[PDB]
Amino acid sequence: SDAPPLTLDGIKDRVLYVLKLYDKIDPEKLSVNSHFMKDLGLDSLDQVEIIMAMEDEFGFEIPDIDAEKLMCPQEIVDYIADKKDVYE
Amino acid sequence: GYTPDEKLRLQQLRELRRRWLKDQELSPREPVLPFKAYRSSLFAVSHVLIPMWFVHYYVKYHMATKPYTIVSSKPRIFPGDTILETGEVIPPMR
Amino acid sequence: SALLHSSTMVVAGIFLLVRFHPLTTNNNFILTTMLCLGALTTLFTAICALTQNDIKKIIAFSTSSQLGLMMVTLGMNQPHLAFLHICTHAFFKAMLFMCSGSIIHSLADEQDIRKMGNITKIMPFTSSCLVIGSLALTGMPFLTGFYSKDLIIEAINTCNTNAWALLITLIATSMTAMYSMRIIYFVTMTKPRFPPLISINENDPDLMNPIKRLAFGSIFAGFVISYNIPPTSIPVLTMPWFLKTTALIISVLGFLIALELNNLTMKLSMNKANPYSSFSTLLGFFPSIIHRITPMKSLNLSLK
Amino acid sequence: GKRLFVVKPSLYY
Amino acid sequence: KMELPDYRQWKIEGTPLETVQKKLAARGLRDPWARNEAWRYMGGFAGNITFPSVILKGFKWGFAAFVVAL
Amino acid sequence: AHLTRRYLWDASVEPDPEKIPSFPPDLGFPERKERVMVATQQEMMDAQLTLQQRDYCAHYLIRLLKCKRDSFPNFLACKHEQHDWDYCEHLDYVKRMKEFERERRLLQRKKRRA
Amino acid sequence: SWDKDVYPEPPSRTPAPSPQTSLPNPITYLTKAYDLVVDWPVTLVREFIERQHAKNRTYYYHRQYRRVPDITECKEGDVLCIYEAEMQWRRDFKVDQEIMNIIQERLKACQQREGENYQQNCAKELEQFTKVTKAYQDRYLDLGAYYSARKCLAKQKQRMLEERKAA
Amino acid sequence: KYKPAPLATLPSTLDPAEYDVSPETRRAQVERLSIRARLKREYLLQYNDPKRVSHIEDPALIRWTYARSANIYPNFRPTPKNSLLGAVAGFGPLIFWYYVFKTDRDRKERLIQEGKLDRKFNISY
Amino acid sequence: MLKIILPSLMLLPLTWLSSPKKTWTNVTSYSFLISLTSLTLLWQTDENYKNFSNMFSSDPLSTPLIILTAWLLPLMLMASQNHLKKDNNVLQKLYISMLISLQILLIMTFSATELIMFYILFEATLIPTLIIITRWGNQTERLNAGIYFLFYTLIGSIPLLIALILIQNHVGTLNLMILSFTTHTLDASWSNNLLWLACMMAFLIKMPLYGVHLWLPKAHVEAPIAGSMILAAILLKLGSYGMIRISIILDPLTKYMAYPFILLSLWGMIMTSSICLRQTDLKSLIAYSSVSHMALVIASIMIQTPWSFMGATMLMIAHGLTSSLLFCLANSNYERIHSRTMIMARGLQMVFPLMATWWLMASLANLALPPSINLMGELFITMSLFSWSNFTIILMGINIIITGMYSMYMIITTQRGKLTNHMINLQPSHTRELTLMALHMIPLILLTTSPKLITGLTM
Amino acid sequence: MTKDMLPGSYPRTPEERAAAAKKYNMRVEDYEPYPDDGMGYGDYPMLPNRSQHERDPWYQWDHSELRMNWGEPIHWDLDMYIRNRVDTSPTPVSWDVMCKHLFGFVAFMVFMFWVGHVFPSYQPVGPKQYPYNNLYLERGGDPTKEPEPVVHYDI
Amino acid sequence: AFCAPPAYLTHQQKVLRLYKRALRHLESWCIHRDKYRYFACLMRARFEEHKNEKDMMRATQLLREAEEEFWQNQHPQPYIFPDSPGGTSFERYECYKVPEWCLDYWHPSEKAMYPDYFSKREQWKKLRMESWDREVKQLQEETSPDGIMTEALPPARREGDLPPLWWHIVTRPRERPT
Amino acid sequence: HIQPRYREFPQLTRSQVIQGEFLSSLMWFWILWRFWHDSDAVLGHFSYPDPSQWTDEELGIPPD
Amino acid sequence: MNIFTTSILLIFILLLSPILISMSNLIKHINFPLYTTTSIKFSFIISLLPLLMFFHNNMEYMITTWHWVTMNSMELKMSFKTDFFSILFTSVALFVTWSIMQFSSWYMHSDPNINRFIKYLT
Repeated sequence: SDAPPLTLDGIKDRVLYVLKLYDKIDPEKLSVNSHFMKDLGLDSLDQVEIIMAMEDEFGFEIPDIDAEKLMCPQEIVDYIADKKDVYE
Repeated sequence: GYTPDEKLRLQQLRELRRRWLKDQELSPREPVLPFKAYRSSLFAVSHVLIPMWFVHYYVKYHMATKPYTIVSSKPRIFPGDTILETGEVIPPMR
Repeated sequence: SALLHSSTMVVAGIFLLVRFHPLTTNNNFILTTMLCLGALTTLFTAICALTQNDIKKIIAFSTSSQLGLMMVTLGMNQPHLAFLHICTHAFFKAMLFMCSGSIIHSLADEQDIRKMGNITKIMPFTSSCLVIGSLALTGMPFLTGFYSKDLIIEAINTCNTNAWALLITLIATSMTAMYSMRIIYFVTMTKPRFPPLISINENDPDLMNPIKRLAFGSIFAGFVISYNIPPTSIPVLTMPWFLKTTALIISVLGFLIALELNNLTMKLSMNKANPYSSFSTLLGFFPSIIHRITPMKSLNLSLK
Repeated sequence: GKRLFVVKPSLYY
Repeated sequence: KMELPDYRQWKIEGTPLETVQKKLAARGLRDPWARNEAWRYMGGFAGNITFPSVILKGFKWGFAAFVVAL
Repeated sequence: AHLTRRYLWDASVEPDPEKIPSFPPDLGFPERKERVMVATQQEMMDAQLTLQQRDYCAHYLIRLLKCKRDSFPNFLACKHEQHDWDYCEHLDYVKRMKEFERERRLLQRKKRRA
Repeated sequence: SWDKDVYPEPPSRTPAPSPQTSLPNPITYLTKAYDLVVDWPVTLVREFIERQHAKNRTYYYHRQYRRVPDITECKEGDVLCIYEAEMQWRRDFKVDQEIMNIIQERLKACQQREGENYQQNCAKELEQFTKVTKAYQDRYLDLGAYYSARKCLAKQKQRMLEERKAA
Repeated sequence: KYKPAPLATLPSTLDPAEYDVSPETRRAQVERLSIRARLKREYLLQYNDPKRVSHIEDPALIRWTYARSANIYPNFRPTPKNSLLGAVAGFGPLIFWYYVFKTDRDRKERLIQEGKLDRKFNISY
Repeated sequence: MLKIILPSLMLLPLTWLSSPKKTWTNVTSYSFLISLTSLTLLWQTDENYKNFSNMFSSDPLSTPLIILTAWLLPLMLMASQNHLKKDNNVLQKLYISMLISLQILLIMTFSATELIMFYILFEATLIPTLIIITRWGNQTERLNAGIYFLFYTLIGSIPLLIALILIQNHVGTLNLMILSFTTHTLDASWSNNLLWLACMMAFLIKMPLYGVHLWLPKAHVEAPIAGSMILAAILLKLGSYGMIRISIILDPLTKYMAYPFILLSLWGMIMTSSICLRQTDLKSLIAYSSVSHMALVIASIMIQTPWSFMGATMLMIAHGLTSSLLFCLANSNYERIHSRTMIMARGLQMVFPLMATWWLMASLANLALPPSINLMGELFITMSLFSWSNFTIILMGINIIITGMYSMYMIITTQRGKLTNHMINLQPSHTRELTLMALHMIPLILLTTSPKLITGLTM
Repeated sequence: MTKDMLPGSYPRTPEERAAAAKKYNMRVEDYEPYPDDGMGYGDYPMLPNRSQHERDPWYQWDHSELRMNWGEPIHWDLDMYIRNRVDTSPTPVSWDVMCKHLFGFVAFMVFMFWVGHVFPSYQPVGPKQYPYNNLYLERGGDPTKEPEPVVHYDI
Repeated sequence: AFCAPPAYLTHQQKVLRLYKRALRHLESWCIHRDKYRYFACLMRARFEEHKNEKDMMRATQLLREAEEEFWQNQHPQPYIFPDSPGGTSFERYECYKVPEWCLDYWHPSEKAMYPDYFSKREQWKKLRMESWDREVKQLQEETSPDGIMTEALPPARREGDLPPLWWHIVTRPRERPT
Repeated sequence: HIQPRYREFPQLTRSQVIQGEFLSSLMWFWILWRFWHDSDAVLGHFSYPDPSQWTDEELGIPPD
Repeated sequence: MNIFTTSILLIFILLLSPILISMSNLIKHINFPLYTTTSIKFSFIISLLPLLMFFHNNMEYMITTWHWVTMNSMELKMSFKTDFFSILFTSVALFVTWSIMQFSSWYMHSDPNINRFIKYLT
């Protein structure tokens, strides 16, 4: 299509760009390798709300069996990259 | 959460998928193979004019020489006209 | 779906009896049967797109309601006027389908109207061609749609149709104005709803030129066909003035009623899942009930 | 924008 | 790469999301994605349109009807 | 209206359109001149008008089609004959409405005499 | 080719154009240009083809069939006379079917050249068509797939016994 | 509520039997996951064996094809309900369309032999 | 006729006296020359039927059947080649010999002056088809299928022998034109009714309609491709040529003995089209499709309209070419996957683009395309049965609904779809198979172009 | 395969019922076969009659259009319940109120069109006048026979 | 999709599944984003009762009540995605998806049309045939002998080896090809 | 080609915006031109003749 | 009369031309979406001629080109009645298919089977 292909650094910058716009996230605390449960201290709703943010951000559907397991920005970047099948 | 036993499999498999897609990138040398409206005028000669020649030869000399196959509807005759074929005039309307 | 299932394939069922004008006329029961059935089709496929959601499905119900209105005039025995509705309908309905496909290829196959908006400031060519196509569908005067559909409503008011067919076809053309207002309100209007990566590509003249050709056809074709074609039926223009401009009256009334209905969802209130919206959104339950109870009985009788 | 290899059956047969 | 905009340019005020957040804070809660969804109401997209401005688009240039056909 | 009246009002004073004219035309009138057709059968047959269009006002329809054929391709300049033919179809419609209202007043005369 | 006794077409009675408008009609200009571009090489190709046909011109003859005694004159059991009468009846059945095709072509051509007002000048062609369909329904209706001279004779004897009983 | 149907079934999330479950039902779900894991590991081993060049011989698809083709007459028992319903479904519409065809053709033959039905333009019968 | 019969008989030393490397190319090239010399029967410049000798006659209804026999022989010998790439030389030459002998006696059965010669070479088909089916069949039930085929056809054909010898000792010579022309009407007698049932029951079994339709799907899913093509494409319709040629004796009794066979035909074609909606085996689906398309011409020759006979003969050659192409496609899918279930092999258009086009053309001639001979024959049969009775068109309308549903069900099942990716052994389509379906379909396209040859006996 | 792994008979004993469960790779306690009505089903396991639309879409399947697994028991009506054919997916609104809504709409519209046929909604106008004895020369008739004289007068 | 479903959905998994179906059928209903964010924080004003419920019978009863409320007030046409099942483009690009066994059946003219890629695919096939004999031995020793076996496959425990069952994951065609 | 922007307006071209603006301007020019040249959409004929005010002598008087 | 016949069979021949090209090996060599929209553009330019002469003179034609096959009394003559319905719908359909081919040449750019797509549409 006319949409450009998505780089890994662009996907990481997009995921961090939505993740710093949440209200209960400190952007200086937020790194790419931080766990939602024990390193930023979020609840059970907020992980699936990050999943809805990726739903209306990237225009595709993440299943809930993967979305329960996803817990940190690095493998949400790697899961979105492995679902859209990008070479880097 | 994510267990590290699944995380090691997914990390090695995602590295292998990145390697497979970078291998499925093509090389620059890899596929090896062995005016204004001039083509419009060439299409108007070579696909409009010569099939009009063929279908017009068909219509005038294999079709209209056989009977009851190009039958016109009768064209409309009005009060005031003169038909050229027998020279008569229509009387005018009241 | 734009050449096939909007313009040329679906009007063939009209075109069979427009070809068969001299056999339809001397039978009076089949005229009332085709009039009632096209009127019921016009109500059902104008009440289906009242809350429908996929954009090609909304314009599919638009062409099904226009096809039912051609069957209304065919059973009213003006089949030349039904064919005038075909040759005027095809231009704006293929324009609305092509504009929906331009939004689909610019927003990466996003077909629901609840995640697309602000198209009159994002894509102005596609929105201008969408408002001339939807406005010719609605029936603003001296477009391509008026030179059929106004004479259609005059023949509807002046011939010996059923009173329920009168009420149901005027209500369905008011609903045609309502679903045209649904496309304009939920596509061209309001604050935007697309996914945030905005890749917009309509600067290709391969896209720009055929929508211009269908727009010039939709601005200059209904007048040229209704003026070049000789008088092939009887048009009667002596009707009362409350019955003469009633197509424009119910078109602006449907626009204002759908404006005052659709502006309530901008306000902060509670949405009600009533069975009227279940009937409108869930396609009137005919594919659910027929497409499960006919293959279950058919294949169960086939097996057992 | 480097071209990706399209995968395709054998059209020679 | 793509030059992303900075997150500091999406504030809450000047939007209908500000009205939603202040009514929702009068209720006694807060909206977590109100700074995120403010790009649909803040920036170039700020300002709702009207039915003259979509259907009567180009009417000020379409009022060039000429009586000079003599 | 008439359609408003005949449902849930009296149908004896209000005419049904399939039996029109129900009365013979001799009552009420001393004589009636026939509508003399300006266009004759031979000119109408050679002009080849459709049997739906062969009304009592085809005299201007033949002139419309003659002016359209002799003014092709300036089809915009053939609106005056369309206006005259629509005026003659309006006169045929006012004769049809006149026989409708004369039928309903004659049924009023019938119910006043009965 | 075309012969007016079996295919009677009335001649064309198209009116003179006489255009009142000052704007010339594009159909006559484009058909003069169409004639001068297309029709003159096509008629030169046809003149070359007719020149070569007149150079290597030959004749072919229409096949004529002598009439044998029919099945009313032939004898049952005599198989050869029955076969000769059966093939005579099959040749007459084929020419009866193409005679019905001739009247059908005449009806279609008369309806198309009369147009929407077809009844006044198609009454004679419809009378000729209803006479030949009454004759064909008296002749070869409900004969079966294996139609024969014997079965057509049985149908004709059934109708003549019906007319003898009625008279 | 939402009434169930044989053609519009109850979903398992709205099903009342998903909310009052027992440890024997949970053990049944664990054994169903175990037998699906055994069949999936056997299928995936036969999928990713590179020594395999042929297809996957599906034993349950062979079982379903054999049951729909060549098990029905070995598993016939003649019951009166099957005999009566098969006799109705194999005989009944033949007598019904016999009555329809014979009534319509008796009507057509009677109207032809009396002359009321006219074949006006009927040349190819 | 003997220039078609006797070099086909001389194809036997071409099989048995050549090298085993060259049997297939010599027999296929000379059998295509047999079809080229069997195009000579179309020289009818008159309605006098061609009678070359007192042994053999040419009929206008029998001549597209006779070109379909001589054209069906190289289409079988193409399709047996990779079927027999592993068998040895004397079994390969025995298969070619049985196919050639089946062609010889089918040519000789279609050229029959006399109806007892027709019966001799009508029951002479029952040996080599059984040799093909019950030796080279690939499943267990081929013994049961051969017993079913042999005994359905023999318990039909024994009272055909009884009624033929009774008719012969009643009236004299069983020559077809002699007994066409010198014959008399039959009286309404119950012995003549049993004579009707006796002489019709063989063809009523050979064309499958209900009661007696069940030997065809067993002897199509247990057949090879050459046995399945012969049993679906000309040898089933050998009895239809017999059902055409018997009825001229006994035409006064058919107008009241016709009704149970038209009834069983029409409800059998609705129920077999309904059978094909839920079928696992693709060859069984094309087999019950052949049962429905034969129940149509059972109704069409049980009525004696001439319009019916043209729609009958058009349905004969259209059904033969269409069902032969569909069974060849089923053999191609069986060759790829070594099974015949439609469910286990889906999405084949992703790897076979032009085999999807031949699948589309075969099943979209099974679904009756309008310029094709399938809707030409079915529309003329619809015309004749509406002349028979005005209430019969809803039954055949229900049949055409379910024949569209099973044809596009077979397309959407085995061609479109997700592409099942567990098959490495989907090797690409052979030049043999692509030209085999090309030499199936291009005669149907040329037969669509010129339908004057296929008009049958009666106009 | 062999005769043991191929289907046959009906499970009359629980040990052959367990043997048929390990034939069909299903659980022993879940093995409910079809009832022995002589219909030719036999030892085939009765699954619940849910179509393949109702299974999990996002889980990766062995047979992807079927949404089935390898060695999972295929339903007897799987060709009935395939994704091209009839869905038994749960509707948003229930079946009886759905059928009442659709048949009420159909019956109310048929009765309202009967009401519109009863009152035929005529404009206040007479019939369309046709000249020359109401076009009996042009409708199709004998010109030697005199037509029936109908006369349309002025008012 | 890439992970595996369990034997049973837990109470937290069913509650988060109800939260996902609620927050997509909302924005199927409340179309504008102001109404979506106000009704989504009203859905947070509805989750706050379920936070510290301790019986779990009353939590499953509240789960049944919220699920009955969801099925009563659900959208008749829900919000669907182009990549989701039941969607606009669910497996639309299956014309591309022809797998890597079909490149073995190419002609040598088409194989010489792509020189380096088929040599690298020969390297990948050599990696397959030198990895499979240790991959299939790994599963038979990491397979537990007890009666419970999970769906998730083990990783590469041995250093220098590939993970077991890797080819069908690593050679799927791309979801957005072109 | 476009350089597709993030969360902002695309740089809309003058060809697209004057193309759509002149197309809608030509549509309202056509509407106002035809509405000025013939207003028969609202007018039709002069008036419909209402039968209530018809004089009985030109209607034809019923006798007595 | 002569031009009025050969314009409508020139419409049919120009529609048969992209199918006739697509059988041969030219389909890997020419720009087939641009070729098909040029063919349907010239077919509409040809189709405006019977539109204009039917607008002038109002003549309805019955064109039996190929006498296909004759059965009993029924002939099946291949025939092309062109009138108020057929001439106007062929012109409107050719104009709208010129629009559809020019739209589809941009919209189906990602699909590599656009030759088979446009052959199916033709």
